[PDB]
Amino acid sequence: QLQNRLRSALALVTGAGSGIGRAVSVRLAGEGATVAACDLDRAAAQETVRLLRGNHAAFQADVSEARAARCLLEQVQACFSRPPSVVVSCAGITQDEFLLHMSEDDWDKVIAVNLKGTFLVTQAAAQALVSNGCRGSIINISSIVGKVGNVGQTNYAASKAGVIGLTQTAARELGRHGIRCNSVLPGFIATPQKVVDKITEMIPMGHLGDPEDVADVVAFLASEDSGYITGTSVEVTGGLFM
Amino acid sequence: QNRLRSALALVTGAGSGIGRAVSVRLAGEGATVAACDLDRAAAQETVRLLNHAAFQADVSEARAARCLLEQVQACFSRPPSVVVSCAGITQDEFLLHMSEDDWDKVIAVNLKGTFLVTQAAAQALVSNGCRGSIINISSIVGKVGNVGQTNYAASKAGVIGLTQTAARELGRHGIRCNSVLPGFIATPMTQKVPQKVVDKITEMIPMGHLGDPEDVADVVAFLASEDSGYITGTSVEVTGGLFM
Amino acid sequence: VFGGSRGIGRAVAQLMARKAVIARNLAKAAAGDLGGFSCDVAKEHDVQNTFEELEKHLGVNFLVNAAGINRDGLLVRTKTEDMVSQLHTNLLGSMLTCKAAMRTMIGSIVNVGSIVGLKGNSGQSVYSASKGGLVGFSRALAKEVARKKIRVNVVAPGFVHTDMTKEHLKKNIPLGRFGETIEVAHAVVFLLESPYITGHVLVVDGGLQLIL
Amino acid sequence: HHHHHMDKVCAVFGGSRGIGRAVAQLMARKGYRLAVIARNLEGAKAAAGDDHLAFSCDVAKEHDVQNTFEELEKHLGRVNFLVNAAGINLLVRTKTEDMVSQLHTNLLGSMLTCKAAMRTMIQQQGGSIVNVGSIVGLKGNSGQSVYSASKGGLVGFSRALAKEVARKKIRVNVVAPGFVHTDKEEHLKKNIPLGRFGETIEVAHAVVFLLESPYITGHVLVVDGGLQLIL
Ligand SMILES: NC(=O)c1ccc[n+]([C@@H]2O[C@H](COP(=O)([O-])OP(=O)(O)OC[C@H]3O[C@@H](n4cnc5c(N)ncnc54)[C@H](O)[C@@H]3O)[C@@H](O)[C@H]2O)c1
Ligand SMILES: NC(=O)c1ccc[n+]([C@@H]2O[C@H](COP(=O)([O-])OP(=O)(O)OC[C@H]3O[C@@H](n4cnc5c(N)ncnc54)[C@H](O)[C@@H]3O)[C@@H](O)[C@H]2O)c1
Repeated sequence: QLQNRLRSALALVTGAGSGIGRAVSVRLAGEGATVAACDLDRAAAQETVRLLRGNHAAFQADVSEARAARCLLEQVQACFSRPPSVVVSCAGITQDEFLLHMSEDDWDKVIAVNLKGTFLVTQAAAQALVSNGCRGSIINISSIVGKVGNVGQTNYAASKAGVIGLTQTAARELGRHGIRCNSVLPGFIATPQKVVDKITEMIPMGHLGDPEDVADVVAFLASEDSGYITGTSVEVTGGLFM
Repeated sequence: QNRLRSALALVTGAGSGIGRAVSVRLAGEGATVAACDLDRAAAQETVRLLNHAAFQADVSEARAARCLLEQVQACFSRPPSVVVSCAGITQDEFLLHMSEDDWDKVIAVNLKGTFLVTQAAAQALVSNGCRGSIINISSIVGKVGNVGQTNYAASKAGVIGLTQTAARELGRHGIRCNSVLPGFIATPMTQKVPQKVVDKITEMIPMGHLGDPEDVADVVAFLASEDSGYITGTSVEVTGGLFM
Repeated sequence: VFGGSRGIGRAVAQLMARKAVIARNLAKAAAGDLGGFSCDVAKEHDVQNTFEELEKHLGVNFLVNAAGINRDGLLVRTKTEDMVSQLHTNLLGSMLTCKAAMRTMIGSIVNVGSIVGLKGNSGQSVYSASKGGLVGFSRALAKEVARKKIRVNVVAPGFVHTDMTKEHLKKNIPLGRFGETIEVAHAVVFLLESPYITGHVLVVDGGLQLIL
Repeated sequence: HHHHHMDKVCAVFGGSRGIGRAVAQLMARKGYRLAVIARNLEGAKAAAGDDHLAFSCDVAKEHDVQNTFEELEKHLGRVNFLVNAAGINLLVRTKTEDMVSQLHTNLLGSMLTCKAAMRTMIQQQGGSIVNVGSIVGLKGNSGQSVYSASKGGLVGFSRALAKEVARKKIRVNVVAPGFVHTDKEEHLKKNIPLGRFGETIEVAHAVVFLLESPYITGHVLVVDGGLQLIL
C-alpha cells in the first residue's frame, strides 16, 4: 500500500545473510528496490535473494579487508551498470568479555568488522556515487550500546560509537555531493534465555524488537521522504536508554 | 602537599601539548607525575619542568602497553591512582582520498591505544585493590564530526563509548572513568592548521579564542581529585561554546 | 494536528490525508482539502473544550503538536509577558494536550520541537527554553506510558523556510539550503507509524546539527 | 577570590536548601563573598551567619526578582557569579495549577534570574552562571513528567544564552545531578555503577568547577555516578 518508493534504487546491504541484514533486504525489495546482498557466507546471502523480480545478486566480501571492500563496489557497478544509490551496512559481530580479561583478539576482531568494515564500505560507496555524479543515501547500523556502553562490550560499544562519528563526518563532506549519511540505533533484537527475560523488563515497552522494525527506519532513510535528514542518528530501542 | 598529594599520575603523551600541561597541573596539586610518551626526549623534557620519572612506550602496541604499567608499578611500588590518556595523532584527509594507512594509524593510537592503557591500568588497580580515576581525552569532534577527520572522529567517538563501558564495570571496584571533550586548543597539534583557518575557527568559537592546554588540564585535575567522587561515565566539554 | 493551519502543521495534515485540524484561527480552509476546530495552547479549559469535540466527531489515535510562536529577541530586551507566552504555548501547550489525550488511547504522539531546544541559539533564549522542555517531558512521559502501548516522540527541525538564506546562512548548511515543511512532515508520519520507537528525538537536520 | 577587595561575589538562589548550602559553604572557604537567598529569610539569615549577606526572594514572581537583584547589588556590589539551586519536584493526575507553578520557579525562575544578572554582567563584561538541572531534564523519568520539562528547558535556555553573551566574556553552564540526599532505593543503587546516591557537597564541587573553568560554557555537567547509563 503506497509503497515502492524505491523503484529506481540499487540497494547494497552488507551482512545480509541473516538477522537484521536479511530483514532489510526484504523490506527494500518489497519497495521495488534492486537489492545487492552481501555477506561473509555466499550460501547465506544467496538464500536471502531467494526470499526476495529485480534480478538481484549476492556477493561475498570481507568488509574488514580493504581489497574485498573495493572489489565489492566494482562488481556491483559491473553487474548493474551503476553504483548503489542505497548502501546499508549491517555486517557486524559481538565478542563479549570483561575489560579486565578482554584479549587483543576480542578487540581487533570487533573493530575491524564493525568500525573499519563500515568505513571501507561507506568510503568505496561514496567514491562510486560522487565519481558518477549520482545522489544517494548511506545508512550505517550502530547499536544503542555504542552510545551509553554495556558491561562486557568494551570493543562493541567503542566500535558502534565510532560508526556514529564516522557517519557524522561523512554526512558533512558528502552533503555538497547530495549524499545523505545517517545512523540507526537498534535496541536488543531477537536475532541469532535467562538474560533475555531480564532485558525485556528493562525495556519500557516490555519486549524485544523485531528485525523488521529495524528495516522500517532503513527504508525511510533511504527514501526521498527523508531527503533533508543527514548526519542524524535514529534510535529503535523501544524506549531503552532513551 | 595539596589537592592530589597522595595521588600517582600516569599521563601518556605527556611530552607535548595537553599532556605536558596536565603533568604541570597535576604536579602543582602535589602529585608525582609519571610522564609517558612515544618520544623519550620530549618525555624527559617534561620531567625537568617538574620523584617524577619519564617513560617511553607506544600505546598502540599491546606489548608496550602492558610493560608500561609494569615498569611504572615497579618503579613507584604502587599502581597509578590517576590515569590520563593524551596520546593522540592527526592524519587528516578527505573521505574520498583517505588511505587505509591514514585510517589504521589514528585508530590504533587514539582508539586502541586508549583501550590498552585503560585496560592495563584497570587491571593494575584491581589487582592491588586500589581505587582511582581513569581520564580519557576525547574531543568535540567525537560528538559531531569534522571535515577531513573521518578517522579522527571515529577514534574520538569510540573513546566515549569505551570509557562509558569501563565506568559501568569498574564502578563496583572504586574506579571512576570519565571523558574529556576539548575544543580547538592552543597546542602543537593545532599548529598544523593554517593560520587563516585558525582565525576562521576563532570567529566560530562563541568565546572568541582558542583554549589553553591548562584549561583542559584544569578539567583533568578536577576529575582526578576527590571533588568529583560522584562523577563517572560522563563527558566534560572544554570547547568554549564551540559545537554546543 | 494542533496548529495545522500554517507551517508544518498543515504539511503533516496533507501527508496524512494523502494516506481533525486544530488551529487558533478558524482552520476550515485546511479541512476543505484534507481527510482525517479552534483552540489555544495556553488555556487548559480551551484544550478540554476541543478534546471533548473529538468524541462526537470521530471518537484520537495520533496526536501532533505543531502549534507555536517564535519571536526573537535578547534576554535583557525580552519582557515577562512574552516569556510566559511562548512557555505556555510551545511547552505547557503540549503538556496539556498529551494529558487530555491520555484519557483515550487506553496511541502515538509526536511533538514538534526544534534543534535550538537542544543546542541553543542567539536571540532565541525563550524559544529554546520552550522547545527544549518538551524534550525531557516526552522522555519522562514515554517511560511512564510505553507499557500502555502508547509512544511519544519529538521532531527537532533545523531551519525551516522556503530556502530563505538568512545574510546567507545556507552556505554553512551542508545540505544545500533550508528545509521545507513537507520534508519535516515526512518525519512526523514516520515516527507515528514506527513501532519500537519511543522517546526518540528525530532531527530534520540537513547537516545543521553538526554546527551551531 | 582575592587578597583584599572581595571581587568574587556569588549569588546562590535557594542557598538555604540542600544543594544551595553545600555551594554557599564551599565557596566561602575559597574566598567568594556569597549571599544565601531563599524564600525563607530566617533560613537564609542562619545560613549566612553559620562577612556574607542574606536575602528573601521568590523566583516565580518577576518583580520580586528584580527587587532582590537591586537589593543584592547595593549591599555587596556587582555580582559576577550566579548559582540557581532553588527548584522543586503522573499522567491525567496533575492539575494545571501545579504545572504552571513549577514551570515558573524552576525554568522561568532561572530565566528571570539570569535576565537581571545580564544587566550588570554585560556592562562589566564578565561573569559566570551555573544552572542546576538534572538528567531527568534530558533522559526523563517515570512519574516526573512535569519536572522533566522544567529542567529540560533549562538546558536549551542556558546554551542559547551562552552563545548570546559569550563574546561578553560571560559563561553559562548547567549541572545535571542524579540522585542526592536532600530534603525502591537499594535495588536502584545496585544498578548505579558507584552503588550509592550522590552527596550534597559532591554536587557543589561540580558547580564551583564550572564557575572556575575559563573555557567551559553551555555545557551540561552530569553528576549521577553513571546513572545516565542505566536508565
Ligand atoms: N540483537 C543484536 O544482535 C543487535 C542489536 C542492535 C544492533 N545490532 C547490530 O545490527 C547489525 C545486524 O545484526 P544481526 O541481527 O544481523 O546480527 P547477526 O548475528 O544476525 O549477524 C551475523 C551476520 O553478519 C555477517 N558478517 C559478520 N562479519 C562480517 C564480515 N566481516 N564480512 C561480511 N559479513 C559479515 C555474517 O555473515 C552473518 O551472516 C549488526 O552489525 C549488529 O552490530 C545487533
Ligand atoms: N589540541 C587540540 O586541539 C585537541 C582538541 C581535542 C582533543 N584533543 C586530544 O587531546 C590529546 C592531547 O593532544 P595535544 O593537544 O597534546 O596534541 P600534541 O600534538 O601536543 O600531542 C602529541 C603527543 O602525543 C604523543 N603520542 C602520539 N602518538 C603516540 C603513541 N602511539 N604512543 C605514545 N605517545 C604518543 C607524542 O609523543 C606527542 O608528544 C590528543 O590525544 C588529542 O586527540 C586535542
